[PDB]
Amino acid sequence: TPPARRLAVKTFVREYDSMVVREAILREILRGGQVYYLYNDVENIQKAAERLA
DNA sequence: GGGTATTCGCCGCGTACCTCTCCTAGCCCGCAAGTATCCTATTCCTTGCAGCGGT
Repeated sequence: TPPARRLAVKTFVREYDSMVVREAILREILRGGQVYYLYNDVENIQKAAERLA
């Protein structure tokens, strides 16, 4: 049930694309919110974060 | 042509009864059963450099 203003989290299952990631992150940033970017690999998480930067 | 000889291939080789063993190889496909990497707890310790009493 509610909490009242919960909104139907939209699900998109896309093949990986740099443009899609950039567009989503910029859309969230321009909104003022925050993005979770789940990588789930501590070995290469530093490289992944550096590349996303 | 043809009468003859020579070869080649097919057909055939008893009855009755008793004991025993053994009747495809291999592939495939799905079950299912047993394994290498990722986070939050745990027990395992061994160094590096500055304070610091003390004289």
